[PDB]
Amino acid sequence: KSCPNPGEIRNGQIDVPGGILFGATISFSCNTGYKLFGSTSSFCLQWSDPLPECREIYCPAPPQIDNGIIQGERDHYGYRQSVTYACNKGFTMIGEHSIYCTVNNDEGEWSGPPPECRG
Repeated sequence: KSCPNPGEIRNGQIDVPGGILFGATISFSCNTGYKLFGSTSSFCLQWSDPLPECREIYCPAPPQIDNGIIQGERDHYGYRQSVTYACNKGFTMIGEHSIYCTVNNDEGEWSGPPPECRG
């Protein structure tokens, strides 16, 4: 009375604490920087729910600043990825030099607010 092999989830992982026999449940998760999409767990009643997906969390485009630019700005930003600011000729930077893309509640949000350039 045993269930089919869970299989596998790209960029995520199937957890199996109590076997896969009748009554056992498998849980699902994803690698940091990704958020699960679909059933968060399947129960061996043949499994109850089908396998979910792991989609990558992205941070919205970084903010721009006055009298300041972003060095080599890419298209997308994932977990741990960072953006770096530099003040223009004649200005001095206040605040932090660079912000990092984070993952909050399966939503990519930037570490903090962009720095400021003063004269």
